[PDB]
Amino acid sequence: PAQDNSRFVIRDRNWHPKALTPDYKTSIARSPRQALVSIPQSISETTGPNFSHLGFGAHDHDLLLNFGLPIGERIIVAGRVVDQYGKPVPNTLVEMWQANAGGRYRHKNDRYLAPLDPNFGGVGRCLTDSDGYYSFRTIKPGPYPWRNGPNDWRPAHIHFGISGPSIATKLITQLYFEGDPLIPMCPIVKSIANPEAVQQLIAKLDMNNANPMDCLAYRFDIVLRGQRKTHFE
Amino acid sequence: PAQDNSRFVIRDRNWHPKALTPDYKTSIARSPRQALVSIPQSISETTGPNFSHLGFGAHDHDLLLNFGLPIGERIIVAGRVVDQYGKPVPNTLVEMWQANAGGRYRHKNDRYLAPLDPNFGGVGRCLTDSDGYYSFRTIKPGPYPWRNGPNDWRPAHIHFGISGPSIATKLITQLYFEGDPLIPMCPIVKSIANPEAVQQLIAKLDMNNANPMDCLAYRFDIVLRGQRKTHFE
Amino acid sequence: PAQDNSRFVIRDRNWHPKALTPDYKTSIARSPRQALVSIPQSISETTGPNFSHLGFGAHDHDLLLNFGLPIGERIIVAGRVVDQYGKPVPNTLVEMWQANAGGRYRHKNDRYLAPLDPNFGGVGRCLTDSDGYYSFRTIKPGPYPWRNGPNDWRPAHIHFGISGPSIATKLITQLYFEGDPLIPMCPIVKSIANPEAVQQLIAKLDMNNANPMDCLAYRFDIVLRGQRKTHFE
Amino acid sequence: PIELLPETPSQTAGPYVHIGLALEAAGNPTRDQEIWNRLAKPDAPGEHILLLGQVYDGNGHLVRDSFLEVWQADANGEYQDAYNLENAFNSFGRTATTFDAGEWTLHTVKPGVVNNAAGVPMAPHINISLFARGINIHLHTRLYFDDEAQANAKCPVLNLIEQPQRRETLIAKRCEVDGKTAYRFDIRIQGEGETVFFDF
Amino acid sequence: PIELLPETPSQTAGPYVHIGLALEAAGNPTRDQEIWNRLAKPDAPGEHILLLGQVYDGNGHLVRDSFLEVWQADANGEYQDAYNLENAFNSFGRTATTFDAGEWTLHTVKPGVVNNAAGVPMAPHINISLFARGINIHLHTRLYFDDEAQANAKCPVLNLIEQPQRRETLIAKRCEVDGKTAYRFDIRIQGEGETVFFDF
Amino acid sequence: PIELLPETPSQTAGPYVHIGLALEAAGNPTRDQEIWNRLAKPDAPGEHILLLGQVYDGNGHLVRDSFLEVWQADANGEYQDAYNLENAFNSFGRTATTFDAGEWTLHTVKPGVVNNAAGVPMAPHINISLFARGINIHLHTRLYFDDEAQANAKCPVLNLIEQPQRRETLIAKRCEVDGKTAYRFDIRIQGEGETVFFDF
Amino acid sequence: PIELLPETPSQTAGPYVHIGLALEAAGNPTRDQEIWNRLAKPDAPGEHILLLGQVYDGNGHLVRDSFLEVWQADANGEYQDAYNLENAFNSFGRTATTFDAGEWTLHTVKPGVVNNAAGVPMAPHINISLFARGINIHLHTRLYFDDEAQANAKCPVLNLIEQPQRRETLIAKRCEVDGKTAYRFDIRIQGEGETVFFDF
Ligand SMILES: O=C(O)c1ccc(O)[n+]([O-])c1
Ligand SMILES: O=C(O)c1ccc(O)[n+]([O-])c1
Ligand SMILES: O=C(O)c1ccc(O)[n+]([O-])c1
Ligand SMILES: O=C(O)c1ccc(O)[n+]([O-])c1
Ligand SMILES: [Fe+3]
Ligand SMILES: [Fe+3]
Ligand SMILES: [Fe+3]
Ligand SMILES: [Fe+3]
Repeated sequence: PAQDNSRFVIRDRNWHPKALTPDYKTSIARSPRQALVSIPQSISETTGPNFSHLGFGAHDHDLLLNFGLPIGERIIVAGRVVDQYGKPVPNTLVEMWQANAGGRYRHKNDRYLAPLDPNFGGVGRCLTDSDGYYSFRTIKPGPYPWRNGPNDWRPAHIHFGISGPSIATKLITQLYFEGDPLIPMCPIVKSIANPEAVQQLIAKLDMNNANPMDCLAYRFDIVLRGQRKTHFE
Repeated sequence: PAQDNSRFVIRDRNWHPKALTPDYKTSIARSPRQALVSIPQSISETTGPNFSHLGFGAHDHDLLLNFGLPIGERIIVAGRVVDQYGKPVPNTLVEMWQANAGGRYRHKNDRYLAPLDPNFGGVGRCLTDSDGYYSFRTIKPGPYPWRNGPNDWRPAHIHFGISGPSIATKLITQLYFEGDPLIPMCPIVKSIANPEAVQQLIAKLDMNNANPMDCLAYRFDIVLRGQRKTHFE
Repeated sequence: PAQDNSRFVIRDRNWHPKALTPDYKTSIARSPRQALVSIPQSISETTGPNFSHLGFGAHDHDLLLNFGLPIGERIIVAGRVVDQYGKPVPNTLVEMWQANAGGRYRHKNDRYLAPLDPNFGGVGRCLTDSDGYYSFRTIKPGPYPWRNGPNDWRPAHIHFGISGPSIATKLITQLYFEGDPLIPMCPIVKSIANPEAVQQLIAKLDMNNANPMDCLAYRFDIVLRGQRKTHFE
Repeated sequence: PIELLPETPSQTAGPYVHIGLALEAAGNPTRDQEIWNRLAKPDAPGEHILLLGQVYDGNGHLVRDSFLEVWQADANGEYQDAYNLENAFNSFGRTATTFDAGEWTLHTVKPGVVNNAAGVPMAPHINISLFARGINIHLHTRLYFDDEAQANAKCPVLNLIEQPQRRETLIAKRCEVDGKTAYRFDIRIQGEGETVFFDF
Repeated sequence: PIELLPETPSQTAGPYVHIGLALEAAGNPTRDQEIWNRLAKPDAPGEHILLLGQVYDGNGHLVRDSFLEVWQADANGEYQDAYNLENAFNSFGRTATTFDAGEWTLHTVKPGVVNNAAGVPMAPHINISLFARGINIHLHTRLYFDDEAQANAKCPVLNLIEQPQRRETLIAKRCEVDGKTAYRFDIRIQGEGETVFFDF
Repeated sequence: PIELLPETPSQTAGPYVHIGLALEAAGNPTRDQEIWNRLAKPDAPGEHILLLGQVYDGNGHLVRDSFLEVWQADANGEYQDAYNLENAFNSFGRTATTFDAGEWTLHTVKPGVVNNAAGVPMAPHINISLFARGINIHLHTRLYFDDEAQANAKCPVLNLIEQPQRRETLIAKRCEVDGKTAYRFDIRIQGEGETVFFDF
Repeated sequence: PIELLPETPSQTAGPYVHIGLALEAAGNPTRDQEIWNRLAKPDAPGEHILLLGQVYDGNGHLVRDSFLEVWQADANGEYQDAYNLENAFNSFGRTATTFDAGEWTLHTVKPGVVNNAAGVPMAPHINISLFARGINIHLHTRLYFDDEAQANAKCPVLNLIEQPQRRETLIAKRCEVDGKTAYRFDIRIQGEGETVFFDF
């Protein structure tokens, strides 16, 4: 079974978005009013599931084949998952979901007028390799109108979920695309107080990883909390 | 019939792209080697067709219905046509064509593997109003790979054709989308020597013209050769 | 009756002061804790009253005659009402109220020790002209102490109310005077987060409009939400 | 992106708004023609009703200096923008809360049904804008009627309010005043039973 | 001071999280292997229990788009990190609230006792991470059992909460569902009875 | 010096121009009205003629994706700007070269003489604009007729070409097609026999 | 966008290239092992051929200081990368043009068929790289055989060349030298009959 052999560098709550960010309307009623209670790291917090034996399908990471061809901009989304120490995070679960080319999600609750794509589901999963590398093949999502302010539009984005070595490292975030003008006007993006932090959510155009006459590529690296051994405890 | 009462500001051929721009491969064998012969303006050049009486269909300018619903980012493309003096150009013909959401054109010669969209054609036309204003309703096109260099990708764009008041003013150009990272890299774009001129071809996101919960909008103003009356001729 | 032909540019709620601005003490108990519910524009919101037929008195806009001469600096306060597109707003209702030369208001609840002026009421109204212009003749008001912090003083200001084409455009604001050192210390002023927004409330000395040996003039332009026609709805 | 001229920023009306917009209440002389709380003359078509209510702050205390503006359709569900004191009915009016009891009143007719932009009928309602000292930017709300339960259930606007419990904050309670049909509409700016406010 | 590479910032999971992590719920076809709410196979050692609850917002309204992740030791107080659908017991699970009723469920066994870093035994508990639209960064909490009072009284973790009354928010209430041992654990995000959320 | 707003920079029409301006050629459905290559109806006054030609690149290879626009006077040396399909004759037309053979054709009448700005008559000519992939900014040329030698000799425009040799590149060669008067006009973009292109 | 480390810029080989890459030609003593122009030993499987040619500049003048590198598959369409003088066949060779006549020669075998990345077969070909004074960055070309017309017509590479006439520039003409099968392959760097050069 798992063992308490590591400590995780303490999260920076001024870096991540705060709980209460009023421009993001829903955060108003869904943010704790009391202060979080700090607790020392224990085996409970420093262990987590290892998905090495999960039986992944052959097309789990390929959104072009996993749901004819989807209509939209064919792109690969690749990157690496490292810790704050710069160390690779191998055999880790990376999950993603997103709208179609027109900004419509394959979800009941999605009533946007843009149509669904018969050949597109919008979900993928990939276990990082030895070197912390992951990759997905998909189509670039479209911006989506949402009921926040009277004319709010989410920039095109991909939702990501990353496990890491422990529950202490587990993270959910979103990927944005380089140069999207909607980026700076989004209340969700704006939940991040530091513009430098925003930059880390931007995927960059990667011509080097593109397949000529086929698809473009975007690079997105993820940094999880730094992992160190215990000392003098 | 038409009459010779106007003169048009001489075109600045250092502003427009030159004929020979080696990085855009096809210009090599398709650009004259002799100098253009300058000629005085006459009625032949100072007049042109007026399409005021063309019989336009109701959905001529609405790519969303003119061909179910196309898959892709719904948007409005609007702007004004003015001359160099800043005067509107009313009742002028503006035509556009583009590829679908995936970068596929509805043309015989287009063998790109992204699929055709059954609900999408890609052609529009619109006559400017009394104020020189035009508008189209479409979906944002996707970038397209082409055989120039080994990994060349045209940035997302819409082809435009504008008549103006004379054959001296007729122009063909392309519209690009604000912040698209491929812009700086394209050899066709680069056919334009001045970066200031490049900026002129970039459509700006226009949240003000957008229909909430429905479609985004892009603003694209067009400037044609300034028109003046003859004097001391 | 009124018709649903227009749309109004959505309000920038980070431009206007927020509801909760703690330094302005009264705002604490009078600000909603829930987020505003956004709603599509309907005839209910896009129409509003037209006061072209209100029977205005001859000195409605002249605070010098409408109540002996008042004591204080005689000034003309004039300007233009336009929308965000820069279009003039003809025949719109402009209402204003203010304190006297001493900062005393002719209202029962005003207990300030500065005396009332027998010749001054302090209310005016003007219907904008064909070009969006309005003008008032009054005396410059005096700063006023108020129970906020222990030594709070409002800068000299005139309260304004503007109707516009609809209930969506209706606004209440305050005019401040160029160079007033009280401006930056005012908690009500500071309700506005952007220094550039603050600038918009400062009337500028207008020597060009003054009547020599008579009165000075201040210029105050007002900008209402931009009005557009509905499209592709 | 494209940027227009920015709209002039709002400021509180302040405690003395009455001198400018509700002359009587300021305890000052009025002009020949004032915009007040009587939208309909006795001879106006439709069901003549009286509206009343109080405004409460986050502490549950009365806000005795509020100023209100109302916009409503006539009995046929038509908006009458041409404001005239000669008219039997005006779609627009103003009212304020008493420095004493702290209650406002309006004399009008029950508005007819109006359709939204999509052609769907909205339940009879009165558009209200609240202004006062301590309020930086005015609050927009809607008054609906308890005796239009059937219409209310189907209003596309009321239906935009996520939580059903909040919708009730918008419904005026039918009563009678001096044998006349009246509706009570209390506004709770903050806290327990906070009234829904809109942005458009 | 020494600065490391900064951690990638958290973003809300959004309203459609189900599409990526709770396929069934999204109303989409599942894959061969899915991580879900059944941690224990019927033949797993320990005391089989059913866990259920609701999640409330600051207004006391149900949160029906909530996503939850659990991590607990087996009956021997052991963390089984090698996730396999073949195992009789998995330490990791996932659940979500019904778009209707808005209740989540988990099928597992009561976790054995684990010691803290200092060698002190912690009362049996389940680690919970809560995700959802309007939640910028997920909330961490622990589920404790009302029948482990003696253990609970001495938990080094519980003992870190200053206010004794706040500790109560972490205690699940034992019941029975169809003759099976069940524990109800409701989560109050904000306000009256707000649940203790942790940082580690 | 005084600087005006800059004209929008030109860009190549691209290989797919047809979809936008020569619907038939794109192999797509056309609309009710299309601007095409038949300028005169059989009942148009003047000498009806058939114009045809090929376009060559600098290598002597056919340009199969070219698109041309034409502007000419009627038989009375008159410019008919009010474009209308009903018209017996329209001064404006559009044509394209076959993706196969790579020849374009136009159906019209021999234009009458017009005078320049100085009042001197120009020989009958047709103004052409060429577009295509690899052409950054469209090329302007004029078509002259070989049977108008006397007039051609006097042309103030033709006389502007320094080298007499180059003038010949502008003269269309009279022939007959199916017993109809036809004229052949080949356009050499570059190299040997390069066609004169104009600036105005 | 993501930028990698830039590749080291190329520079002309210059006129004395032979001293470094063609020892004999420089007229200098050679080392024990030199990479030269004999890809096959007499006992190598396949059809033994002689390759010869000239290189011309834009003026039609011989380029006598050119240097060439060749890459080819064996008779079985196999690429032999482990270079060894002991080998019966080496896929890699080197050659240069004479300071006199200016002709290069290669001693090899007719390469077998290799498939492209898509799995489609390419006509037998030899990959050539051309270096010399006046050439800033080396020229890439392919040598095809006239006696393989059938394969040639279906070559996915040859087919990428838009103009058929250009394709001819890549075909070597079969002849005989001392009763030995030879193919002549002339390179025309510039102008009339300019050989096709590739980028990859
Ligand atoms: O309490 C207030 O909001 C206030 C007090 C005085 C004054 O002059 N204004 O404008 C506002
Ligand atoms: O309300 C939200 O939190 C929301 C709405 C749409 C969307 O795409 N994401 O990611 C989030
Ligand atoms: O070859 C060209 O010139 C070309 C190819 C594709 C495309 O989209 N545009 O615009 C131009
Ligand atoms: O002509 C040349 O290209 C040349 C001449 C001399 C030299 O040393 N390198 O390197 C080059
Ligand atoms: Fe005041
Ligand atoms: Fe989303
Ligand atoms: Fe194109
Ligand atoms: Fe050298």
